[PDB]
Amino acid sequence: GSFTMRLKELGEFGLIDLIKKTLESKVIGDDTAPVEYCSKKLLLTTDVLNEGVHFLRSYIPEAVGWKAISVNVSDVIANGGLPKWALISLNLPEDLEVSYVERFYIGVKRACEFYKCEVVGGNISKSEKIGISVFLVGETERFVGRDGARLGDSVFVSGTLGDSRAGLELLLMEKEEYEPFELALIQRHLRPTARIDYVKHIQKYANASMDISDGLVADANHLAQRSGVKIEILSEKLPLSNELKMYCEKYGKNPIEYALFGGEDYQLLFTHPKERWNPFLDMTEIGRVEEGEGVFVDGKKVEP
Amino acid sequence: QGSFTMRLKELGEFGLIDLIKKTLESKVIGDDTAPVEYCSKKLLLTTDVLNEGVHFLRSYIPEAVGWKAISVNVSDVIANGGLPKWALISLNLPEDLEVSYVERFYIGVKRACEFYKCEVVGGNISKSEKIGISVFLVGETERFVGRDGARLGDSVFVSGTLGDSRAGLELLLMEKEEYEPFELALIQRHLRPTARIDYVKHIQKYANASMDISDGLVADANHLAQRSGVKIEILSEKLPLSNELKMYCEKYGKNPIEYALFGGEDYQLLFTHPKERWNPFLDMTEIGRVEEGEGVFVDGKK
Ligand SMILES: Nc1ncnc2c1ncn2[C@@H]1O[C@H](COP(=O)(O)OP(=O)(O)OP(=O)(O)O)[C@@H](O)[C@H]1O
Ligand SMILES: Nc1ncnc2c1ncn2[C@@H]1O[C@H](COP(=O)(O)OP(=O)(O)OP(=O)(O)O)[C@@H](O)[C@H]1O
Ligand SMILES: [Mg+2]
Ligand SMILES: [Mg+2]
Ligand SMILES: [Mg+2]
Ligand SMILES: [Mg+2]
Ligand SMILES: [Mg+2]
Ligand SMILES: [Mg+2]
Ligand SMILES: [Mg+2]
Ligand SMILES: [Mg+2]
Repeated sequence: GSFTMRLKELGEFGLIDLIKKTLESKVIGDDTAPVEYCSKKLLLTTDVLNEGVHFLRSYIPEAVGWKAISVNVSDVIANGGLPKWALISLNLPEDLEVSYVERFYIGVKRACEFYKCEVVGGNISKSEKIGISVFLVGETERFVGRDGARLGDSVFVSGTLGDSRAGLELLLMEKEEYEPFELALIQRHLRPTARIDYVKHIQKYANASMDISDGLVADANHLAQRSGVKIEILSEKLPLSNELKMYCEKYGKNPIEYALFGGEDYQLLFTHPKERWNPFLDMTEIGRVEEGEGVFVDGKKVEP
Repeated sequence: QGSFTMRLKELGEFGLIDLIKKTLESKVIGDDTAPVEYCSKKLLLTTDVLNEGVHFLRSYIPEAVGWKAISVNVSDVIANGGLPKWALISLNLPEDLEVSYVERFYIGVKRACEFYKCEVVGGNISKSEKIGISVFLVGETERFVGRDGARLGDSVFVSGTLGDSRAGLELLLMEKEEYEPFELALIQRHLRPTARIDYVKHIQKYANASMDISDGLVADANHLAQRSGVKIEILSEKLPLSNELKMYCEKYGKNPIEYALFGGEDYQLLFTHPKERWNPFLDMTEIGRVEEGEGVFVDGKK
């Protein structure tokens, strides 16, 4: 060999840190990048779906299109904004079926119609495997990032956590037949829906907000860090779906571990005083913001 | 049973784009950028990609690839009459890659951004076999200029010179240990293209049709011709040639004319308007005219 520092040694976030320093950037750090424009703040963000990593060519295309758009809107919603325009960059092999690309865009069209945004352009490049890069532009009257959490705030999450991971694992079992609750979980993993119904709430009362893409514990660490505060979470407060409970029962798994470390749930994690709570939304208080460092669960500390 | 279903290779890049447009029932898709009405002005959205093994090699100076990544997207915005504001960079990276490669890439990206007065405000990092670079750029303009506004009688122009980038790449592929100064100037135009940000005002105020030359003059003229519903006629003898290019062709026995017509990645502008709107204080050259009909002609033939 020869020896020279490689990316695998720096870590995804150490690399981002370096990119930030080199660029001498100030906006880099949240789910979206807020820019000043016409008294409002436009929100720019991007996410990727790669074959062999986020999906397989065997997955139903329309669902992949839906997910592509959903995942980006999720970031925009999390920062208190509404999706407006999007571009889709595609890396495609010449052997892929035309109908695959067409069905994918039908799903894209469906999601855009649902979140009320629109794909206005994109790109095409030939490659080995399929690569999907989505760029989304949203807008808000008030940008809500990850460093505004206040001491005393309560910690909330939307819907249930852990579903996506169980669904993924079920997909991996490649079973010949799944029970209904299994199909529900699988569906939650394959076709997530961005919590666009929280936009007004987030844009109005949240001090800090972000979507949960990598898992509660891991994403809360990012939040606690930018806010320069501590966060106490209580296991028995974590919202668990019935299907998740049914899955853990059947496969001898612990529901709590899935709620804490399961990823790609695309729910929200935000903080504010308990009084701002809106019971019309399926939000659940799961912790609080104290002074200090790190993320704690039932008194014990844990990290990524 | 077997498969008799159409695959991409057979449909082609543009045939695929047409399907996507039809499927999305889109009206904006079609130009170098996507103009969207916002706050009384027009925001321009565009994206381009640079993949390892296709557009560049891991052995190319990283900072140059970083400069080019921003430049080709800014060139698109420039072609439709706008100025770059913000950009996102989505990176597909091999975990085995040297961290310095990534840092150097962003150094060139940084330089490009300070030069074109735009800013990279975010992006993405993903694991992959080969390096994949996808940049999203957002510009603004007080007047969008697509590829359909070409009027009859209009004169056809181009900026700078043509065919340099192709000589540059051919030189690069020779993997020589050393190059002559004129050869380096050529390699330079291929590796570090400079977007014609100096033509913004002109394009925004007096162009009927506009776009940048990315795939080559003839190839890109066609997109302009059919998109406007006219036929563009060009005179090869009026094509702008550089000394270094003519220099390269003589030394290697090449036809500099073919390079100006089919050479790609020059990133110069191709626009139309009446001869009268010509600004002598810019390096534009008249290469032909917009006449009624269809298709592209050069010295009579097509
Ligand atoms: N996957 C896609 N989805 C939606 N629109 C697309 C997609 N791919 C390309 N387009 C649109 O097709 C049109 C032409 O794209 P293309 O990349 O060829 O233009 P360009 O960027 O001008 O080309 P070059 O990069 O050679 O200049 C543009 O409007 C582009 O946004
Ligand atoms: N290649 C890059 N260049 C510049 N900034 C980047 C790049 N990649 C990521 N960033 C920025 O680093 C910060 C974190 O990126 P990251 O992908 O973690 O966003 P995210 O919201 O966590 O997405 P996800 O929900 O999928 O985890 C963001 O501000 C992002 O824009
Ligand atoms: Mg996120
Ligand atoms: Mg991301
Ligand atoms: Mg995300
Ligand atoms: Mg992530
Ligand atoms: Mg172009
Ligand atoms: Mg392109
Ligand atoms: Mg382009
Ligand atoms: Mg092209």
